[PDB]
Amino acid sequence: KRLKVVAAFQQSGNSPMGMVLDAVPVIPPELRPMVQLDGGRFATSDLNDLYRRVINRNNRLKRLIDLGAPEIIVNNEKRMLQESVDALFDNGRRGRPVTGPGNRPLKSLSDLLKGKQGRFRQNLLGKVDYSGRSVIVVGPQLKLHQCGLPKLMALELFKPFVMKRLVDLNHAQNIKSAKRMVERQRPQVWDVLEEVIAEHPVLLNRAPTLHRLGIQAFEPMLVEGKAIQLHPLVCEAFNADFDGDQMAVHLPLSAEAQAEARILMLSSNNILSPASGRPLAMPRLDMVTGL
Amino acid sequence: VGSTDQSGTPEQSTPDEVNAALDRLLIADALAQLSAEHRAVIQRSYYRGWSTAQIATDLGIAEGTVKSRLHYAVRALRLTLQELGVTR
Amino acid sequence: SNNSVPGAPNRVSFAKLREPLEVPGLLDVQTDSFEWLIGSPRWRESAAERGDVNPVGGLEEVLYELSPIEDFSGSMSLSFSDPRFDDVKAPVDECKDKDMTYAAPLFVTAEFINNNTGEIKSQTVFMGDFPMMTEKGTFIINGTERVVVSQLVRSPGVYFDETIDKSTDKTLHSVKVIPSRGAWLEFDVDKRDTVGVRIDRKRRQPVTVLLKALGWTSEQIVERFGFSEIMRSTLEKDNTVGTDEALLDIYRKLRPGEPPTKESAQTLLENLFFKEKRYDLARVGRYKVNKKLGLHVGEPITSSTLTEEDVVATIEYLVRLHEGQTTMTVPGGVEVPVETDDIDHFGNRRLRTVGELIQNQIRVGMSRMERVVRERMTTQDVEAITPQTLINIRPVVAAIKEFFGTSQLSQFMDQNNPLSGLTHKRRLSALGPGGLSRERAGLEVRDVHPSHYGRMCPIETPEGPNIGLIGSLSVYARVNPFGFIETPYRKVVDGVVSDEIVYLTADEEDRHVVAQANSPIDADGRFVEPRVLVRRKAGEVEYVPSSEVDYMDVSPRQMVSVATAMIPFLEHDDANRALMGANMQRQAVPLVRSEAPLVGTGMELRAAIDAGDVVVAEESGVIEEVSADYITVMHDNGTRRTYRMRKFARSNHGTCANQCPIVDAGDRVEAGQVIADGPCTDDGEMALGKNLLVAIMPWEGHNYEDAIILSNRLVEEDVLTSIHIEEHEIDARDTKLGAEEITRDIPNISDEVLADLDERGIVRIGAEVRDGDILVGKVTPKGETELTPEERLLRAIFGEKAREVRDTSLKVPHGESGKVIGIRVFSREDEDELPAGVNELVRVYVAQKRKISDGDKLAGRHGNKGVIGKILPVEDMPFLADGTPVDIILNTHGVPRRMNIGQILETHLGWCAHSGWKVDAAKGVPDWAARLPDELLEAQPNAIVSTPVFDGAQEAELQGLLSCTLPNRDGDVLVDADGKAMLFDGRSGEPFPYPVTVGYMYIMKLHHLVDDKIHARSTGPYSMITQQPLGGKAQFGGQRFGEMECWAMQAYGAAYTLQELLTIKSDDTVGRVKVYEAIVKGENIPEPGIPESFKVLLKELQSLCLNVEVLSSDGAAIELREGEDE
Amino acid sequence: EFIPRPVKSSFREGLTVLEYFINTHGARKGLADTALRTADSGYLTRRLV
Amino acid sequence: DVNFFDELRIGLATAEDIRQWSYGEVKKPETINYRTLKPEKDGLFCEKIFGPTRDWECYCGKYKRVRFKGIICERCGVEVTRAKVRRERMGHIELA
Amino acid sequence: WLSAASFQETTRVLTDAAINCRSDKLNGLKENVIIGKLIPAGTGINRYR
DNA sequence: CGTGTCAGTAGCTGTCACGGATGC
DNA sequence: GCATCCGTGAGTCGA
Ligand SMILES: CO[C@H]1CCO[C@@]2(C)Oc3c(C)c(O)c4c(c3C2=O)C2=NC3(CCN(CCn5c([N+](=O)[O-])cnc5C)CC3)NC2=C(NC(=O)[C@H](C)CCC[C@H](C)[C@H](O)[C@@H](C)[C@@H](O)[C@@H](C)[C@H](OC(C)=O)[C@@H]1C)C4=O
Repeated sequence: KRLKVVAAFQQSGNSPMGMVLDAVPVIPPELRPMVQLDGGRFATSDLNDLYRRVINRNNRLKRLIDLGAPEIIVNNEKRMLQESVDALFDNGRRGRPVTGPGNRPLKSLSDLLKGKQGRFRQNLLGKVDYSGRSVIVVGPQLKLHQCGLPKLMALELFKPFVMKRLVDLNHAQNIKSAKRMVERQRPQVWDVLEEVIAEHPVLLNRAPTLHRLGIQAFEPMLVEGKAIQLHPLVCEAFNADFDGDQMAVHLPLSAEAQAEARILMLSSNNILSPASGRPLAMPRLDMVTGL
Repeated sequence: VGSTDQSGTPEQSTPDEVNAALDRLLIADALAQLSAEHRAVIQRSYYRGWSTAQIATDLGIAEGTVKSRLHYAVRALRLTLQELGVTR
Repeated sequence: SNNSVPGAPNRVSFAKLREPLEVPGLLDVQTDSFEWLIGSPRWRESAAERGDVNPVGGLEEVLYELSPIEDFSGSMSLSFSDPRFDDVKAPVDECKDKDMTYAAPLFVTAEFINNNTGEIKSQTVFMGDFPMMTEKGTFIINGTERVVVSQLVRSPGVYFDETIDKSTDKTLHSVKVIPSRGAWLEFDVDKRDTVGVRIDRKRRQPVTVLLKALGWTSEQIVERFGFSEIMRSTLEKDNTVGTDEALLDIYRKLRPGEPPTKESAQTLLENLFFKEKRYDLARVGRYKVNKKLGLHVGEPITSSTLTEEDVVATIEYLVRLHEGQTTMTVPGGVEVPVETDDIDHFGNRRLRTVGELIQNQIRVGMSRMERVVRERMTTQDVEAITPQTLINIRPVVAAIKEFFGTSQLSQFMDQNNPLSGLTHKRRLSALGPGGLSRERAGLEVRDVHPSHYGRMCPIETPEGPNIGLIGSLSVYARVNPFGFIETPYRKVVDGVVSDEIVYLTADEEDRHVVAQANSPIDADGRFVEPRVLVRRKAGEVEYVPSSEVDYMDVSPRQMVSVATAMIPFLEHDDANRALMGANMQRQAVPLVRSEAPLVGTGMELRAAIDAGDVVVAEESGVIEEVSADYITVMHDNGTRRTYRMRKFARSNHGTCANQCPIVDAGDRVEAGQVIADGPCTDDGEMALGKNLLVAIMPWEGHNYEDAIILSNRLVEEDVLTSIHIEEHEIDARDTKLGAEEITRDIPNISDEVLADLDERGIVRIGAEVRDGDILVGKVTPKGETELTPEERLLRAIFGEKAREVRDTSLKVPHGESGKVIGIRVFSREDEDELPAGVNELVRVYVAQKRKISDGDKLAGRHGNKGVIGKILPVEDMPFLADGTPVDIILNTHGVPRRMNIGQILETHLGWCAHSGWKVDAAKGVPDWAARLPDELLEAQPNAIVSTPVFDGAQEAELQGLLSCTLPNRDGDVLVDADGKAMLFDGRSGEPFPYPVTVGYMYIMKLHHLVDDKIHARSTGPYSMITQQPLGGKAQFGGQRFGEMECWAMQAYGAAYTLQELLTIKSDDTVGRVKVYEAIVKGENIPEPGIPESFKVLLKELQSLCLNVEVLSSDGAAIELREGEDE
Repeated sequence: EFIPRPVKSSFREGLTVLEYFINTHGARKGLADTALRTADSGYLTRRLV
Repeated sequence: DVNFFDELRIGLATAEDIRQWSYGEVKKPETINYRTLKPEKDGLFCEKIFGPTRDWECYCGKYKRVRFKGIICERCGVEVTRAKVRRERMGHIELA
Repeated sequence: WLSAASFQETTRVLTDAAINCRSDKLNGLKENVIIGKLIPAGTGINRYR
């Protein structure tokens, strides 16, 4: 294992001296912002406190070096500078963490990347516009490829498309007044919206997304009310009962995305379970009793 | 008092550029229908923020020439925008 | 009859067992604690008849523990006494309106005793504004009603644990001495047959080190612990020997870095465990120690401290427990068994209520002030000192504010419906300071314990991450001054039930055997069967002779909570759906009009009254004047009392708290009678829902798996219509370029949008406002140097000068719409105290009348929940023979799985309540109605009945009642003796081939409405740091495409959709704008760019001293529109 | 382990007080361990992913 | 800025690399001024180091217009670009 | 190393990545997800793209 | 600015399985 | 050479 460590520095050409720092970098301020509170006071990031303690102890060390203070003070100050840089990079790694007001451990730079709340899992592996969510409702009259969405949801989801069509059919003079029309819900948009969502598939999702059938594509149908109408046969794939659970709607924009929804993710093209090959969209509850 | 990492503090947000993008599109459309001179003057007074004498020095024209070109190009853009129904 | 004590409607009960003890005050947990804390006359008289001699309240106790304050010499002294309160600063509603705290000023009498001068100056010193508890058991902090919730903590005392070692697989034993305050001390026996002790988390020393530091010779140690070889090995393997040696060892391991003096350690080893300053076992802790060890069990509780004898006896207990011993008597002490403790048993699990929780914070503040006192004594002169100069009340008031501010038990009582608030005030949580962390709570702390019987409800508890950590107090349960929960029992003398009732604790209950409540009992009191179902210690249920029963339960519902006791036929529902029903009763929304349920339990009346959301008459009298605004009562003596009605008040969680008078002019009303009822109340009973005509059948798949079909009648007749009120707030501040002003003049806005505003820029009362409408017109001055080039050109091409202000008006959020009912304005100009930097503040209240809609969540009392899948026209509904259509259609498939047959039974009985019945009186009383009371043999239509929990109607009597249901107005019986009826398909007309169960069920409207849960977003705000869309509906954010959803996309192979989701639709700064432009232009979607979050990741890795670089295919590093200088 | 005394009554008949009390133990622990089991299931799932 | 680049390289950051990134040293521990909201010079938010708070606005207030694009102000030392640079310009602390 | 640092033990992976001076060939599902490229699977492979 | 008799955390263990570097 | 102890992990989405 020692060779595993040493041969890296040998071959790579970088000196191990980098493990000892003479200067420490400071992250740009917008990544550690200080906001003003509605009570007149201020609230800053913990990284600012860590950098501030580092700066304070380093300047005090400079004072002690200039004054020729006894070696005990200078050494006991260098130790504190070491601990301050250690807290700035990974607070709590050695000993007890630097507590802020209320015995709360301050977040370090490395804490910006750790775990479920870190940068990777929270802002890179998962992030979206043109999306909504609402309670789901069974819709027996719907076809398997169809889903029912509220008009007020589709208006906001298809807002720019509806603005474009409002300015095309001369319902609005310019795109600006078209936006104002969509925001005020002028009675024309409801006749225009129907033309827009025509054969434009949408994506329905219900968490937890256990398998790939947890997200499926549907043809949207404008329905009154404020609930999403779901087909009774896809309830098995979503594991979705109707006791107050909501679903999310995502609108593919590009031609490639609409094609992937129309061909790869359409509910009618995914009747069988990819895990076992046996059907899922089949009579299950009331339907099997009726048959 | 407060720490952003600590819970209970609202995160900062920035509005969307929808209104700005729409205004920019309409201004570009209205700009296309201008003469090369008027367009090259308004793009040097408002997009580059130069002074009157600076534009007069760059384009090799008089001071009052830049003043008059700006004065007319503003009204021509207003004409186009009011013809397209842009709110005052 | 049921509950014939206040003057309630006559609800007839199916009761076979009499109620020996009536329900106590459901609000006593919050009330008595605070009364003891502030020493109210009620608490003092209660303790006086309790047998107490010279009782002391919480504040007096703190002042006595604190006094006196002396320096090192003793020349100066400070003492406190006589705590008293002046009248309250402001009334309750004024505090709610002006966002202040309900409090009363606290006065004490402090005096300075000078020993070196022989003269004392005594005076009255104001301590602080002490927050006061309302009559409803709530506090008001900054205009919000909050509930201090009782906390389940580990009781102080000595506890023993039998653990199993990991590597050697031998049985180890450990001890913990948990004080009420101070340092901790834990002895243990490791796997090497040696005894050690950890002192305040510090290093584990040999136990003989501690024994030697206290002054015990090495010979007396062998004398005391000689019967065990492990202690011999301990003293042999010891490192250091000597009284002045192990003491310095403890000093250097406890307070490192300091010079170790023999006396410097002699001081702290006495202060940390034997002086009342830094160590204290409470009376309950001292009593628990005296019982667990069996010493001083007869001495009056006077020692408030740990002693050396207790330490020695603890080590003895441990060393005997390790080697299989089961009995021990301390030298000079009573005999006690040697065993391990449960720490989950309610005799070792203590409950501390509001008074103690406030008293601890007061104690901390008083200590912080005591330090200031000792510092101010040695600084000022010893002749101009007064009690006013030594006292700095800043930390004390700061501590109580921190408690009611950044505390844990201070939570704002759920105000959905009165039952939610009552349940809130009766919550018992294990989380918080001194309890446990959520990450530190295994599956053993959460599950039901046999000692919870009649104390904590085993049903009412959340099903989320806080399951088991949060319970509800049982109905008849109460808390003793020690902190344990007592429950009442009927004392059985010699196999004879007596009306003498005594409250027992957990361990006191374990020392006897109790009979179940539903035991067959003779009219004299003797048990019918010799062997009866009886509960015994360690949760054993078995038959036992009648001469063995010591006590018995008071009521069958003794073990359930208030909300749980409100579920009819609870004994026919499984614990899962019963939990859900009890938890959803607290989510009921107060409707416009309220209907009491036909099938009840009797608990609704007392729940509604004890909740405090009704208006009960304090004194008997006649009604002098009744109005929608107030009710005046003319008493018999001659005085008048007027109760003001709370009309259309925003009830916290947005519900409508509206009270309505019941009595009329000139009505004789007795004391304690309900003269007006509020939300979810009907004639004084909890009305959490409506009685709906239900049919149990599948209907064309619209009720498919838990969906619900409703009759449009419920929309036409406002049966499930509810009022909701939202609060909107905005303020005008002082900015850097001027001051924000609230004005009707808003730049570039027509006179049509501003038409609903008054001359101030505020929306007028009564105006209907949709989403996007202006509520408060506020403009903020923006600098010229902050203008976009396009914006400056656009300002130039419109000639509009002097518009240096931008629009920042208060608009209606998306999904909101209603009538403006109230405006409140606070102006710094008009003496109103606003936060520094604020010139004006406006609050607008908007009320919406929400009818029942598709997707709103309904539910019953048996955990049967579901959303509204369809609202058919009244003619589409399956209607009965006489043409009356049903109101609600419930799918049959979702009934026999959940094991909630109660809803079926409630249905049957429900119909019997709607129609009425008449039992055949000729030829005697039938054999099924022999147990029914004579008041049940005849019933008029729309009669109210009671089915008490674990008592009430039996299936035999229900089957009998279904056979004699009263006919309708035409003389025809619509339902059969089976309970089913013939229905007609309202869509085709053909009658349904088979009879269908038809009845009346109580359905509640839960606070999960689609009007709030619907959300959608094209674009909007983005988080400043990560440049990703915001979260939550209130911030107009988007949905999170998580990690699992990305896995789904990748499994489909939808590469382009995934890339589109994670780039142009999220955090691509330039891609999103160009996508919007391409959509409005009709062009195609452009190519995605690089996410800004990845740039941030690289810039953070750089800050962690990591040189990250992106290389091209050739190998040259490429930058991201940035450089680097030195 | 199973209690040496069973619940003889049926939910149609109506459980006694003690029968219901002893049933709630298994009910609550069955609901409690489900969260932790789903947690470990999802963790194993993401490892396999 | 196309989205096709092969390798992403990571390595140890030399102190000389830390100086090569940094647009200046953070000397003073102060943050901003609590009245004018202007960040103090050489502090953790120094505009001379990290960038201007507002677009084309320097600290001393001499250059507030867009026509002076790219001018290093002589009295406060602040460049005049957009505030976007405050999301990418690194600082550094030189240790004694 | 980019696909590993986003899985488990972020610091333990980043330290060894900086010491060994590893270069990541951005050719993988997780990496392309992070950087915003088309995943080399399904409709993202060069055969169909 | 000068500083000068005792002058001394709160909180807390009510998580655990598992592997391997760390240490007597 | 091995028992000790340190550090790692522990469902997802909500208003
Ligand atoms: C100061 O009061 C806080 C506790 C302090 O802290 C802790 C550690 O001690 C607690 C004590 C002593 C409690 O009795 C509860 C908890 C906590 C804590 O947790 C609690 N904790 C949670 C469970 C986990 N969270 C969810 C995680 N989450 C987050 N997130 O950031 O994680 C953001 N959004 C979400 C959903 C929600 C609260 N439920 C919780 C409860 N509710 C239930 O079990 C019931 C089945 C139903 C709910 C009733 C009703 C809803 C509440 O009465 C409302 C009206 C408020 O009273 C409540 C909101 C209060 O809020 C305030 C400021 O008053 C907090 C209880 C507790 O009774």
